[PDB]
Amino acid sequence: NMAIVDVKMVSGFIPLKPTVKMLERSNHVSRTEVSSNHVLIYLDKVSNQTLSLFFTVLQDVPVRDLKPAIVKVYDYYETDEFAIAEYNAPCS
Ligand SMILES: *[C@@H]1O[C@H](CO)[C@@H](O)[C@H](O)[C@H]1NC(C)=O
Repeated sequence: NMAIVDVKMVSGFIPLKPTVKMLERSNHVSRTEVSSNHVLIYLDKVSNQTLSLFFTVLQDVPVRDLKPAIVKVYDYYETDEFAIAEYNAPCS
């Protein structure tokens, strides 16, 4: 019935408050938070129709080459059934 989404960041960059704040105030979002660059968006309930999420991540450390970070999505009840999906940076 319920679910949670994790997002590990590449090298070292975080987002701003008017983009993190704007996520909790939308359909299916319980809490938006970041635990040591793991940008977790706490989803409310699971649904068949597609739901899109978005925000701006500001580049701090410009020492870059080619590393795509991970995305996780496991339900709040049974954490064994999830789906991985690595995303690459816009420059890499
Ligand atoms: C989701 O999909 C199933 C069929 O795949 C459907 O029976 C159901 O009504 C849909 N919605 C919910 C809330 O389960």
